[PDB]
This record gives sequence, structure tokens and C-alpha cells, in this order.
Amino acid sequence: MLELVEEHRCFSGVQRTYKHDSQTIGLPMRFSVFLPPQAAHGKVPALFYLAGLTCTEETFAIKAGAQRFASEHGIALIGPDTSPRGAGVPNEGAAWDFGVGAGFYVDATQEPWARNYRMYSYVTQELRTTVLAELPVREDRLGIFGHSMGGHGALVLALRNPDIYKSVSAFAPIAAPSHCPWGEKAFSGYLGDDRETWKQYDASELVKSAKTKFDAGILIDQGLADNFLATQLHPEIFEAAAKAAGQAVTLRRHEGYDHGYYFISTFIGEHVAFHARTLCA
Amino acid sequence: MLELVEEHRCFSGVQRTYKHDSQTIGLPMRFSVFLPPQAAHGKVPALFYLAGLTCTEETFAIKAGAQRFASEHGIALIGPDTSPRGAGVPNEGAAWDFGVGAGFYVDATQEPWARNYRMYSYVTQELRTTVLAELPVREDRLGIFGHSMGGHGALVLALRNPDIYKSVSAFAPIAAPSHCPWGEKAFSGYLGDDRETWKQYDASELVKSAKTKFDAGILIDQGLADNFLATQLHPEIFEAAAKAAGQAVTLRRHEGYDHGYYFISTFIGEHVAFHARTLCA
Repeated sequence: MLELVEEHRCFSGVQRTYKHDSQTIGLPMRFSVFLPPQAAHGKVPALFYLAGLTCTEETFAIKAGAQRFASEHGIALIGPDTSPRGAGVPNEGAAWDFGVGAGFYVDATQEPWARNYRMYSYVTQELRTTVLAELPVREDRLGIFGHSMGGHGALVLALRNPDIYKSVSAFAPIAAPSHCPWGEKAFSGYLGDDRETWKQYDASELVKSAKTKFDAGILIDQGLADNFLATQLHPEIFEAAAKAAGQAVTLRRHEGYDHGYYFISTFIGEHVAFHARTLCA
Repeated sequence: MLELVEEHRCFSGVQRTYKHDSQTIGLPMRFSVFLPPQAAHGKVPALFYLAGLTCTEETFAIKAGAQRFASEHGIALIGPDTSPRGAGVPNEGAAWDFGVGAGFYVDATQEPWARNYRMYSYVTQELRTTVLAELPVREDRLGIFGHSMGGHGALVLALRNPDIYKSVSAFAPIAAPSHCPWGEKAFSGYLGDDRETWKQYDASELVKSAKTKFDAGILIDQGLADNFLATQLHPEIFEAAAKAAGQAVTLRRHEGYDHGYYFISTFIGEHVAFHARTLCA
């Protein structure tokens, strides 16, 4: 059941890692939790942060410096892992861009990935209800953000679940996975070769039909020196689709910033404030 | 010569890593540099941060979240490595508490360490003058801080060089290395069996005879859940010695906090503010 395997006091709250037996994944999963000092006095809003390729549930906790801002605003931070671990699927670790550390936040339909690679259901349902049942977190004040594969994850999960996520932001998301190699490989393997099945997991397609209730729209930060800007991320495709659909998007482009956590750390404080304007309302 | 090998924009400044051919070490060395935005219009004060056992030049840059505070106060951050790298001394990597990653910021006098393990002279002279010659840093506004072996280093280097280091603070320092296993092993190996020679690298011994005083005081943060508090750190010994010599020390003990960077990150903003009181005068 629910096991506390790591805990460190941090900005007058606690940075924890839990392990639990996931019924949706069918395997043990680890996730990180930051509780701010305010959680001692009642339930608090929470943000789910989704990490990118090769990352773990601890990458964000170590590298983003988000806990100070979570403590300042009274928001908990939940960090899922990026894939199932130790599923024993043949060659699930043969590449870093697919399989282990590379679940792409989809529910796989193709064998042999469909048995365990159910990260969409895991993050939006089982992990959420576990957090709500066992931690002092408000069910009605949840937001989501993430980086790259995780920024793809944050946009997709928010646009598909308006009943759950009240705010959404992203750092350097894979904005149009149907049209870059990382996404086309992931979708081909997990979902099959029928591109129509991929649209339900593509932020740029979802925004064309989404009905949203975001007070301050969708926040995206993108570094202009990002090595993946033209080869994988394609923010302009999402920006154009959201404009045609009338969806408010604040896409901020920053000259000279790269893809990684020196970039993410610079803007994560503004992201936590952005979410707090909705979640702490 | 001076090679820029990493650079990422961060909090409107730059996080850099440099490689240079060290004459004092006799080998290439890597060091980290954070320049705040203010360094673009003039020289800025600088803080040297010394890392603990097993760390590298980038541990602080990645894990401490200090750049945000340095950018607010206009302080550069310089992070030396913890030891020579690739010196080829037999078995120098046999144990994690000695040799590689474990220079203890001393100048070794015993062979075979004496050839390259000159981290005291490296940090206080060669690295300092390289920084002052090649980067927009004020010679008269330098301070020093660090963690564990690096907290030992920060205290030792400040108390020995009051005309260099104008402010000093520490996270969980090895406060009396002559009286704990980490220090006894390192000093025995690097310095030999004459314990008198160890007193010049022992913060608790140095404070007993320090003539000059830091009138802004010495700031030390210690977590009470730290696993090394009673086995290696001994903050009480330095406290007792400082009290008896009239050196003001603010030793803050924090219930529940551990040894690592969730603890360090929590207080590093207060440390940069503390140093800025003197360095940004």
C-alpha cells in the first residue's frame, strides 16, 4: 500500500516521495509530494508537474526550485513518474525516446504496451484519487503543468479534463506531437498507425475543438535557444490553432534561454503565481 | 587556457562553467560562474560557494536555487570543484571521504597528494585571481560560504584570510575537523601525523586565535535531523570556541531539517541576503 520512502523538510513544508501499488499500471509507482506549511491547517490546492523524457518523479523536486513558491502561495506540488518501471516488456528500455522514462502520458492500446503503459489514466484518475484520499489536497482546486513531453502531457490532460484541471501551463511543450519525430514514434508504438487516433493526444488538435473555462487562458514559456524548438516542439503550430479557435494563449518567447532547468527555474515562480490566481481564488 | 564549456541563461543572468589549466593544481580544473544581470553594467561582488564531499563544481548551481537571490542582489556566484580531477595518484578514488571529490580545501604536504592536492592555494589565490582578471567581479567585495566539507572550507578560508573574504557563512559545516573521523583521516593523509599542522585548517582552532573579527558576525545554519550532526559536524565545539574568543556567531538550529539540498535551498536566500549586507555596501 502507500509507503513513505523519502522525506525532507523544505521551505517550512515537507518534500516527500511515496511508493504505491498502482492498479492502473499494475506495478509499484513512485511519486513526489511537496506539502506547504499551510497544509497543516487545512486542505490546499495542488499542481501536478509532468516531467519530460528520461526524467523521474524527483527531477522537478531537485532541479526546479518550485517549493519556495508553493510555500509562499500555499499550493501542494505532485510529481508523477514518466513511465511504468520494471514492467518487463521486451526491449522497453532499448531507446530513451520510447518505453521506460518515455510514456508520453497516453493510454497505450497496442500490445505489448497496453498492459502497463496507461499513464493517461494513471495521472488523471488513480494518482489523483490517491492524493485526494490520503493527502490534504482540495479536489476542486487542481492545476497541471509540465516540461516538454510533460508540457505535451499538461496541455493534453487539461484540454481533455476541464472537470479536473482548473489551470494549465507548460515549459517548452511538445505542442504538435503528430508532426514531430518524438511524437510520431510514440504514437505509432503506443497507439498504432491510424493518425486519427492520435488527435486525442495532440495539444494542437485538441485546442481546435476544446471548450475551455480558463480565467487567464493558457500560459506557455519557450526558450528561443532551445535545441528542440524547430525539430520537436513546434509551439507555432499550437499558437496558430489556438488563434483560429479563439482560445486565449499567452505564449512567451525568451531570447537566449535553452531547454533545461536553468530556463525552467527562471520562470517557475511566475507559473506558480499564474496558477495561484486561479487555484487560490 | 580559459575555456567556456557550458552556458545557460538563468534569472536574466548567465550560469557558466569554465575549464582552465590550473598552475596550482597542475591539471585542468572546472569551475561554475553565475553572473547576475547587473554584471553587464559594471563589476559586481562575488560569493564563492564550496561544496561538500563527492560533489562537483555544478552541484550548487543545480540544487541550491541560489541564482534567483544572486540576481536580486547583484552578486556573482563562483563554485570551485571539490578536488583535483584525473591526477593519476594511485587509488585516489578508493573511498568517497578522501582523495577525489574530497580535497578538504587544504594544501597537502605529504606525497603523493602534495603534487596536485593544493585546493587551499587554488581557491584563495589562483582561482580568485583568474576570476578577478577575466570576469566582472570586484576584488574588494568577496565573500565565502559552503556546505559540510565546504562549510569547513568557508570558515577556514575566511578566518585565515580576512583581507580577502569580507563575509562568511556556512551550512552544516565540519566545525572541528581535528576531532571527527572525516577530518582525522583527511588531515592524517594530506598533512601527516603532526596534529599541530592540522590546527591551521580547523575552524574551531582558528577562531580561538583570530585577532581580526567579522563584525557583521558569522552565520551558520544546522539541521537538527542531520545524520552527521553528532558523528562529524560538532557545531557546539565551534560555538563554544567562538563564544570564549568574543567572535559573534549566529548558529541557527532547525528542528527536522536534514543534511542535504532541500535544507540548503530553504536557507540560501537568507544567506545571500546576509552577505549582501556587507558585500553590496
